[PDB]
Formats: sequence, C-alpha cells, structure tokens
Amino acid sequence: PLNWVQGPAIFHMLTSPYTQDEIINHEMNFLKGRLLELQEIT
Amino acid sequence: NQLIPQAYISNFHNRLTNEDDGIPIFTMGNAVLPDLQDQHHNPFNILRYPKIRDTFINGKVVSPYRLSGEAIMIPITLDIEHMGHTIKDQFLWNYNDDSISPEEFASIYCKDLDMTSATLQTQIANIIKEQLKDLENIAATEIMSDLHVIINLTCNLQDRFFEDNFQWNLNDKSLTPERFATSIVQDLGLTREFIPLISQSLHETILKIKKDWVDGHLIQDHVPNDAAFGYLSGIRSNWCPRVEIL
Amino acid sequence: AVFDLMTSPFTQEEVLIKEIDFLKNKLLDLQSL
Amino acid sequence: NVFQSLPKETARGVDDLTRMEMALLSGIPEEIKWSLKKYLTYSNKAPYMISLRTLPDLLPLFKTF
Repeated sequence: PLNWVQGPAIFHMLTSPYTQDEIINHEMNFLKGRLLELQEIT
Repeated sequence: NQLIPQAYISNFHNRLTNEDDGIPIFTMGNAVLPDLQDQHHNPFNILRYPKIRDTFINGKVVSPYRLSGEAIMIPITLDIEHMGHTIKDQFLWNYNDDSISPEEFASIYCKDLDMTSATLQTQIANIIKEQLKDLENIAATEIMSDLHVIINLTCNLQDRFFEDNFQWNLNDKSLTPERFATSIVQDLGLTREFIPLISQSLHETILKIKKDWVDGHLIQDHVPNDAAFGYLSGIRSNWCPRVEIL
Repeated sequence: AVFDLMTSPFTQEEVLIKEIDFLKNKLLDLQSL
Repeated sequence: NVFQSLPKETARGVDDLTRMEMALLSGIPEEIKWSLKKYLTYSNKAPYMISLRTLPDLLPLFKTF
C-alpha cells in the first residue's frame, strides 16, 4: 500500500555547533514554530 | 530547462496496431532512425524522422509497472481472439520455475497491449495453466540410447515460412536448440524475431519426439535418412534451411 | 525545517497525528527544563 | 501534448526513503555515509517513520555494519 505523504519538518539548522546549549533555544522556537502551524490543521 | 524527461512515453500499442510494422501480435539521409546519424545537438532534428514524431504525437504517458535445479522448458502457445483483433504469439515456460504466476504474466502481458480487460488475464492464464498441466511430465524425460532422429521444422511468421531438415540427436544435451536457432539467423541474416520463434517451435518438436518415446514407447531408431557421407555408410546431407516466401 | 516526499502505510493526517504525539512530548520535555 | 500530463510526484526521480535504502544496498560507501547520516537524522527527529514494526526489512541492513 503506497501513500505519497509529505515528510515531517526536520529541524536542520545552518550553523552546526557541537554543544547542546546553543541548540535548545532555536529548537524551542522550532517547536513553537511547528506545533502552532500543526494545531490549526486540527 | 529544454530537457526531455527520461520516461512517460509508451507508444507501443499504437505500433502494435500500426498495420505497417510487421507485428504478429495484433491484427485489427535515407535512414528511418538516426541511430547512425548525429543531429548537431538540436532535438528538433529528430522530428524530421517519421517514426519518431509519430511517437511524440500519438504517444501516451505510462505509469511504471512494479513487482530449482534444472529448468523444464515448455513452449506455450497463446491464441485468443479478442474484439476483432487476436492475440497470437509463442513463448517457452520454465515449468520448474514458479517465481511469476501466469496471472501475473497475463496482467503484465495485457498492460503492454494496453488492453487491461481483466478477463483476458484470466483467459490467458487459464490456457497457460491448461498447457502447463497438460505437458507437466512430457518435457521432463530422460532419453538415452541415441535416438538420432531426423527433424523437419517449419516456422510461421507473417507469410515468411522458414523450413529446414537436419539430423538431431536428442541424447546429448550439448547443443542448445536456442543456440541452434541463433546459428541459422546469424548465417541467413534474418531479424532478431526468429531467435525465439525457431527455438519455441523446436522445443515443441522435441517434446513430440519425447512424446512418442514416453507415450507409445515407439523407439523406431531405424536409419535416419542421410546422403551416404557421415554416420551410415551407404556409398561413401539431408537438406539445408530456407526461408520460403509463400 | 526540511520536508520530504516518501511512502508510508499511514496517510497524511496520521503522520500529522504522529507529529502531534511526538512534538507534544518534546514540548513538555523542553519547557520543563 | 504528451509532455504536459507528467505525474508530479515522480518527476524528481525516486523518493528519499528508497534513495537511502538503495544507498546502503549498493556498495557505494559515501552513499552509505549519506544514507546513514540521513538515517541517524531521521532516528533522532522521527522514530515513528523508521520503526522496525513499520519497516521489517531494516534490521539486517544495519546488522552488516
């Protein structure tokens, strides 16, 4: 059974650091930036 | 931009029913193709050939179809008339192989015909399941003792009937009949469509000499006819192949 | 924020439902810390 | 007239999941490098997509590494 579906939004950030603390602020804005666009579909 | 896609053209059923291409499947410079001529890298130059803009105008867009120790080769004839036009071909079948069902082949076969009627797929495979079951133990023989029979062979392809006579030993399996079919077409200069049809009409001839050995058990290995040069020393061959245009 | 085209046994809404179930846990995990 | 009815979902080649699957299946180590980088990206970001329950023939493809 084939279903050509759109893939999920993967948070791929341009500058790539290695410590985690420089990622969470952009990822929390990503979670606000993705779930709010996903809540209106429901 | 300005690039042709790699797919989405299957103008084959129109050439199956074009009535100038010598296809026996359906009934109802000076080159034709630039496979030896360059075009100076302008794709409009391929539109000057009549069999190519025929495929650009009358073409279609397809979706791609998506899908044992000794082979037993059984030639399977398929003769089905279907709304005026018929279906006439011949193909061997590996009876030892069951990787593809005959219903899967018939759904494959009626897609390139652009029929997909879903009752041809039953009727083709029911004939295939008939002819496999009728010949399931007649092509699996174990013939010894140097039968060395003569074979007259005929092949029917669009009023271009091929005919030969040769002595065949169906005891040594050194000569493949498909390889024997290729050596005639290489030397006579025939097209590639006689590579299956001579081999498919020889395996049926083989299982007929296999038949009389296992059904009635008639040996009849009594002087295969020669011209007193090789095997039987009479005074110290039979014929030569030909493609007769009747 | 990169999307994709792929084949799945789920339809588009169930992937969005599975996105709802995955992002809400990550929202609760990240806002708590 | 035949070049306007092209299917839009397959006008880009094969999809990325098969493109990662055929990469590990081929012996191309940079395509193996690329697809493993995509598989680890998809493992951290969307584990429901590449679950072993959804894809059963994914377990021997990692066992050979």
